[PDB]
Amino acid sequence: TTIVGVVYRDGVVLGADTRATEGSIVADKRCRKIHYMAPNIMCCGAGTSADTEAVTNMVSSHLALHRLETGKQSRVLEALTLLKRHLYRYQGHVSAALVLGGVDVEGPFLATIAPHGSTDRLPFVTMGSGSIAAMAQLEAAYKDNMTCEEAKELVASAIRKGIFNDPYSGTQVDVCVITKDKTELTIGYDKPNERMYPRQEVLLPPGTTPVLKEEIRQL
Amino acid sequence: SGHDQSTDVFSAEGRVFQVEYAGKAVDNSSTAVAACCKDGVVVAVEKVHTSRMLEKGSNNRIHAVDRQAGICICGLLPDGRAIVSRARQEAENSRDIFATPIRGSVLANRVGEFMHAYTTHFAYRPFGCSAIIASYADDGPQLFVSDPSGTVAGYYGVALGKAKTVAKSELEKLDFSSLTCDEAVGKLASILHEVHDKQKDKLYEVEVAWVCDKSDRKFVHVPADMVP
Amino acid sequence: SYDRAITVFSPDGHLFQVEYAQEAVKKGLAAVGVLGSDSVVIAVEKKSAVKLQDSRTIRKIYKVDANIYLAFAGLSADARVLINKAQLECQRFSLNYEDTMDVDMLVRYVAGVQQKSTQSGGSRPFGVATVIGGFNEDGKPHLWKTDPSGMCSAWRAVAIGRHDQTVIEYMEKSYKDGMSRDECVHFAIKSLLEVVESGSRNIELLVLQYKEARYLTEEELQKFVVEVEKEREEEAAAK
Amino acid sequence: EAFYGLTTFSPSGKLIQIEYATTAAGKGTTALGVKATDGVVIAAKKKAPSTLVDASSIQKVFVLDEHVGCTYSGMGPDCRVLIDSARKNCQQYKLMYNEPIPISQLVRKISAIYQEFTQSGGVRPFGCSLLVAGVDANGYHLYQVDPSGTFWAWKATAIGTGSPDAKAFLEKRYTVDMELEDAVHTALLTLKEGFDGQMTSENTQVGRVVENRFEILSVDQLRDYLDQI
Amino acid sequence: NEYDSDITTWSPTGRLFQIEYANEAVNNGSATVGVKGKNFVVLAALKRSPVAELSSYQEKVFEIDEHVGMSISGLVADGRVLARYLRTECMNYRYMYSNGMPMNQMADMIGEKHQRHIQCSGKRPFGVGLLLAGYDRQGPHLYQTVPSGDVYDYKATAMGVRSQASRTYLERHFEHFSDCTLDELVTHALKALASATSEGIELNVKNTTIAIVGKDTPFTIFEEESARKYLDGFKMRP
Amino acid sequence: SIMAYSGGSVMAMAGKECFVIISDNRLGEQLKTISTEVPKLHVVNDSIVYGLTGLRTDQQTFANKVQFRTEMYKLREERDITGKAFAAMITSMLYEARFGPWFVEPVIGSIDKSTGEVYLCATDLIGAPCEPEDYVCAGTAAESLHGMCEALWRPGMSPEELFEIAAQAMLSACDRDSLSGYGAVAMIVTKDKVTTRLIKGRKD
Amino acid sequence: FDKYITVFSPEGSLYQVEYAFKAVTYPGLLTVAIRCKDAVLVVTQHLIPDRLMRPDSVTALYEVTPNIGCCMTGRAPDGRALVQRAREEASDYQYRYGVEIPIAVLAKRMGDKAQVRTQQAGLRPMGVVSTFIGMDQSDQDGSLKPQIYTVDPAGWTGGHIACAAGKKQVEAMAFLEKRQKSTELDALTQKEAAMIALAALQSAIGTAVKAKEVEVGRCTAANPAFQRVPNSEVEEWLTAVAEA
Amino acid sequence: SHRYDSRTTTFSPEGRLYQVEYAVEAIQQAGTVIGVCTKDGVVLAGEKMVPHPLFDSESMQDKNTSGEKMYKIAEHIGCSVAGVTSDAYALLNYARLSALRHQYTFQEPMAIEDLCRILCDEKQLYTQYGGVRPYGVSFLLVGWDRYYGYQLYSTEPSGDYSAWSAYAIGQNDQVAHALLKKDWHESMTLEDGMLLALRVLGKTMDTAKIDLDRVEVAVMRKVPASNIDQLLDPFKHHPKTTPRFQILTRSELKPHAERADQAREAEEKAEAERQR
Repeated sequence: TTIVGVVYRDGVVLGADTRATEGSIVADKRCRKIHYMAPNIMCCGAGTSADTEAVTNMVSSHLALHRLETGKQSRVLEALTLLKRHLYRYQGHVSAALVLGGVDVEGPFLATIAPHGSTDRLPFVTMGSGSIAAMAQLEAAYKDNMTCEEAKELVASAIRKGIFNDPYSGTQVDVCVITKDKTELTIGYDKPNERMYPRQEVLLPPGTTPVLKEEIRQL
Repeated sequence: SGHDQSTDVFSAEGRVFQVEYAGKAVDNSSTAVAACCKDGVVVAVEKVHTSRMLEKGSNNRIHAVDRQAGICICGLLPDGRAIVSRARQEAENSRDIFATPIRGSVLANRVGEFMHAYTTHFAYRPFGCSAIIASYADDGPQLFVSDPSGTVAGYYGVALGKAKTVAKSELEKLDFSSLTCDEAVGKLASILHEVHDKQKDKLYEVEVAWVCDKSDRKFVHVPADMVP
Repeated sequence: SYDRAITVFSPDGHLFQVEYAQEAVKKGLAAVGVLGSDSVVIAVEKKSAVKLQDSRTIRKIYKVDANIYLAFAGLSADARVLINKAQLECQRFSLNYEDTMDVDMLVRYVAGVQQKSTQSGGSRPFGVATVIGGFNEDGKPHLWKTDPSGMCSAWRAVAIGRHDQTVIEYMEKSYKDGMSRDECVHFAIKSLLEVVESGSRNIELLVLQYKEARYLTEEELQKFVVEVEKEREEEAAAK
Repeated sequence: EAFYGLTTFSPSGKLIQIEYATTAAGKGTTALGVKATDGVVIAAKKKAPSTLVDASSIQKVFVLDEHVGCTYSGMGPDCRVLIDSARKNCQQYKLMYNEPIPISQLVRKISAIYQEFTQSGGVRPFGCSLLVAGVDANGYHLYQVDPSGTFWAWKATAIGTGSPDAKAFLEKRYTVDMELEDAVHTALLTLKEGFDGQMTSENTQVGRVVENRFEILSVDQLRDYLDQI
Repeated sequence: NEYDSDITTWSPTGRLFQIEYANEAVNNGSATVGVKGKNFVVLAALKRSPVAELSSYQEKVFEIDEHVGMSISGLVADGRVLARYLRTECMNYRYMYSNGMPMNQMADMIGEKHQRHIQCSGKRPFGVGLLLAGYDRQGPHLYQTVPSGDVYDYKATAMGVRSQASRTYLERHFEHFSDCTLDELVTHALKALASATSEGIELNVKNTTIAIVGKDTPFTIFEEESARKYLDGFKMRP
Repeated sequence: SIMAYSGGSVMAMAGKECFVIISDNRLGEQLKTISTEVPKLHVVNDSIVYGLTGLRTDQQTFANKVQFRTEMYKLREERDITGKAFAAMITSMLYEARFGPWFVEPVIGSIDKSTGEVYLCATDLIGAPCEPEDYVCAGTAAESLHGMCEALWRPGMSPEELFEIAAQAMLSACDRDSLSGYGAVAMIVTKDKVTTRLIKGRKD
Repeated sequence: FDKYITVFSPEGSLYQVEYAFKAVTYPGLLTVAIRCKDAVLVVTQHLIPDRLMRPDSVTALYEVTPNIGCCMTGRAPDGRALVQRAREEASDYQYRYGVEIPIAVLAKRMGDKAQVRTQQAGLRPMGVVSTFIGMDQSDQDGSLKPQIYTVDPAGWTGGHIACAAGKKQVEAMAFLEKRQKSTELDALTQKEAAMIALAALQSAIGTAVKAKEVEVGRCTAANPAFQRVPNSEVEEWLTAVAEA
Repeated sequence: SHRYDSRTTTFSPEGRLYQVEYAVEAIQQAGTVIGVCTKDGVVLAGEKMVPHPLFDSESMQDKNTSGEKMYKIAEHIGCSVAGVTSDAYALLNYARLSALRHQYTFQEPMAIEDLCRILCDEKQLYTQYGGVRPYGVSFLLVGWDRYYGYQLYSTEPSGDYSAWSAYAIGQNDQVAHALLKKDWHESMTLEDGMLLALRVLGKTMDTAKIDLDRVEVAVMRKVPASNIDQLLDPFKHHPKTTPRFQILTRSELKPHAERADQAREAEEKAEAERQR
């Protein structure tokens, strides 16, 4: 996994590869690693997929419940604190590494939550296996007060570094643009790895595979 | 009949009769008197002895809660000692947890919160004592009175017990900006000797304690020579 | 949990809640136990053959273990809980000691459970008297009664439920020590007939012998009831 | 620390404390619901004690989740318990099944809580009726839950003070054809019958279930509808 | 009286009746007496007097540690409950500090323990009075504990039935107890106790326990052969 | 490995308005084969079929726990559970045991009866859902199945075509796995009908 | 039987709650909160009859958090008890979510606490009307706006423009309601709003107040922290009231 | 607080549990339910609350698991309730779980008497422990098992239950028991038991014709089993006939209701000829 966030002038861009892996094998080429937390908060996940899924769902639910109590858009600090406290409790055994991007009234807020429940609130972050490759692009090309386009392009560039140079990262760049007003999740913002060689359709006509018994049931 | 059986029950008038009735136990108890000066604070309590054969210091109504603070109990002494024991628990949590002598205002609120807790629940009864909290922690000399209801209030001077009314008349004659702890020990003890019923309660002594600059801001019984 | 004291002493030394659990047992259907030489017979009255109750046979004498059977009097619901408790204890006992639990052992367990209900805060007593018959593995027959107080006694013949004291006063006049399987069954029915309706259909009765529990069929039974009701006519003529 | 039951059977067989709680639920201000072909509208009047109450801080209609919302009659503070629990249940259901809770299943879970408080020790029943309105796979739904725990699916109903007159009025006006914009009209006309003084966006709240979502009408949206009645 | 049923009910006059009633248990208990001198405390208790040639024994006096013991009046069951508590707390203390629980500290513990019972609904006041008698660094201590949770540091006291007669005797003589020997204290304890006896019955080994504690003397209960030294040659003369 | 102990592989495959789910038939203890007639498929309802791979104990325990939950759902909810909800329910159940997990890897095939849109979801033992467009697999022959399914699978396949490539995948992958085979039970789920086919494979 | 436990009467009412409302009035003290354009005030009658009572010590106003102040009307010690619950609730919230508890959430959570004691037997209602005041950040633009939230013994929680609780609350409301027809009341300056609040106090108790006989809490957009207003600044408002 | 304890779980001086006696009196206020157990199946016919024109259906996908009066407990166990509907729902959920907990453990359907016993052990608890009111609900459990076949159980708030050939709970339970005693016989088709149940329902609620709007009918019966799926567990035996609880629609009930109308009509022509 390589997941990336930058703060730009109007909001946050999150970025993620799409390759899920069972060991050395790609289980899903186009899996979604940018999770809805709240209307104004998204959360890219690396580490243990099960844990990232469970922790991110658990919190998004608590934020939603809390949003009915307050009548108030969820603050990215509330999200951050719920994840920290949960992850800390489990001493990193819940191995979710997260990039929490959002835009509350206090402005753009981008943070990592490490599995042990550390936080770093920073203007650009990376997590996952391709974090270091991605971060190299970010350190090289990040400036303050980027346009939305500059920021999306940079995030895609950063993810591509993971895609091409990390084996656990791959396929396409999903990008998410959280602004004050709205959250635009672009799936396959960049698809650098389309189709080399069109799939040779091996034709196995019906009755090819020998069948001992057959039960048909109509509905 | 059922309006006043437990403290968990408001009456129609909006009051908690079991707490008023606990209050009555304090108003029928031995008189206590106290004075907050610049120098520190002084507590004097009349102990009505049932028997000629008690030791000196029997049924002490005044107890050190911490170095800087002491509770004098006007009311049922045993109930009072449960509050003393709690006030101690709070005083030692301040030093154990927060590394500070508990402030008087804090210690008083903590004593009141405790006494109030017992006014809210059917299973418990109100305390039968008003605690007089004397302290000289970092918030200066402070004198407070938690009553059975849990109501805390700060005082310059204060009388509790069966001579509450007359002892207060005599406390109002004192100027509190002016008087020292050394005068107060005299005047407070004098007040308790004056208001005492000679024919009703033959056997009695006046237990006085203070916490002042003199005593190193340490809450102690005053020596027997000052007491008269 | 709710642990208010329900069973408490009254000024005269009575546990009213236990005296009322016994009032529930007096209202309960009569059951009867008769110990013989080689047999225990438990006979109970049924509420009477309503056309609607399932034709399929439901037994009002409950089996606690292979060796041990019990009839009860009082609250059906409470009895079902005791019997399930006894049933479990017998199996808890085979688990913990290879041996099958003796009747006298189980009776004391069941009587202990009934006593606990008279001293547990939060519970009323069980409104149940019990007649527990059976044979110890050795071969000795046992007949016991358990009343709601949790006090249990062994009997040669016993009755619980409605008109228990009428049946017991009647039994102790006519009861003979050594009795045949047939004489016990005769005596049990004769005894139940003192209080139960003249009808043969209400009585249902179980005959325990060492390793052999058999309920009388309503064909087997009506032979004995005819033979008994002609003997109750003989005793009506004498008086 | 009280564990004995407060709700017990009378000799007649009635649970007197549930009858009395149902009296408590009838005593609240009028709320009402109207199911349509393409949605449902729930409207309550939020008559404030004085003009000094921040009307916007009063909440008579609640969101339980994106797709379901309720109003209530009777003891406000009691309802806040049911609404907080119902909100928990919608979220617990989403966490499990990654799906909006059917209104069927939400109402049953609220019913269960009403029932706990009719039987569990040391607690009295809730003194509030809910109207729950939402949308699931089975379509649009309007349920009334009562202090008993009993719930009914309704086409249209009312709870609170003028509810016998507001039910009578809805029975005449209601048709199966009734669409959402016509139902919102009908709901507000029903409130207006029992109402004393003019209706305003400050005076009434209106939830509506439309498409696949529940929303509370903003004061701007409510003014558009109050101009027409 | 609608206010005398529960411990948690204050009367309107500010009395706790269940405590006043638990006090009546103590006043109907058999008489015990305590006198303390310079170096010694003497408990003397009336046992039940043998009916014809038929004896009863009931443990009314308890050693609690080397340096402390107890004489109860009232519900002997509740005496036993305090005896176990005080024994347990004295052992704990001695385990920690390798020295006897100081008596002022012990007096405060019983007081506290009584008080836990006079405020909760579930509990009830102890229907027993104690005479704690102890010796520590601060010298001899005699406490009378009472169901209310009050604890009285006494020079001398009595407890139980016709004990107002004992306290009358003690009031004539108690000023001279710090000057008395051990043998004069025990005379005084018995002379006080013998005021509490009914009509014509005299003190003797079969109807009177004596217990002593003091300087270099661990808490000892004298019955039979041990008590005879004080009780054979004892008569009460006006 | 505790997961490879009992043997068995399962695979599911998405076609046009249909899916095929196919399990091998072997039950083992490491290399000793107990049975050759233990398919790993379970039918929740018309529209959902799942396989469980992993430790047979847990396949059987977990399958019971699921049968409890799906039948309770059916009574409470008064409807069949959907593939999405069923999958979500199964991740919830597996993640309930994050620390002390069920040694199962469920493969879920489902189809929306109206829309005809197919939902596959493989899961790891702690609930991590994998929800691809094409195919999912699990069990001892999973490395080899991925290879076969990647090669043979196309997007918009008819049920009959889809069955053939799933059968050829399951058989060819199981022929390179010691711990899976003795043919396969496949199950071809459509909106209209559910075909079930026992497939002749090796005895090896 | 209806009147001593927390069960419905035949007319669907909880008598013990109706009686805890009587406890609010019993002490004979009146509080008035008012919300202006950029501030909240809360004015509490602060009567010490005893010349020997230390005025500084007896407070109806408590800080719940730096940014939420409270004013408790009714049984002082019940008030003190609810403050401790509010402070617990606020502390707990700040820890769980990493932000100060919003006043409207705190109020609601204190309503939930009160409701529990109306539904569970054997817990006495806290016979006190809690009046939380504080700024609340608007999520639309980030501007702070002033808030009053009352919680009563029933559990009923409400936002207010102005509110009174205590002895002559019906008469103080009547005055504020009459003054709301003239002016906007949310377009007012802190000075103008303070005068209305103090004038409602003065009207209701039926006597002119000294600056000593009231304690005044305050939260402003500029200084959102809950401050006690010094006697000097209150003296200027009472001279400003007695003139106009 | 002990002062205000109602003492629900105590005997009275006559040895009776008043809270149970009164809960029974709450079930005699409830809607009449008739159970008729035949050789072909069991029939529940119940009296629904008079339908207000604004009553809506919950548009539930599966029509045969719940109605107003009838609830499926498991594939082979159904029930009707008379009494506190909210208590019924609590206990219905408990029954559903117990039947499934049994199926979890044994992987076979729970015997009807076993469920009835578990459901009634739960009701008994609340008459002995816990100082709260009993469940004010009586069940008619119907169901099929391999042990005793088609079964009908009544269930009482006390906890005691009884097996019945035919029975009634609710409003006119005594009047119904009389009319079932007369007309129930051991050799009865489902159609003939459907007829009985509706004639007795019709006669208890004093209607000339059976009012389709006010009656629900459920039928526990065995049907041919279709979804075998034999290839998925080769060794699992699937029975030919599986039990199926069905709640009749308005259209499904109308011919059975018109036949109970015609049988009442023909019996009223006999009452005209008896007088002649």
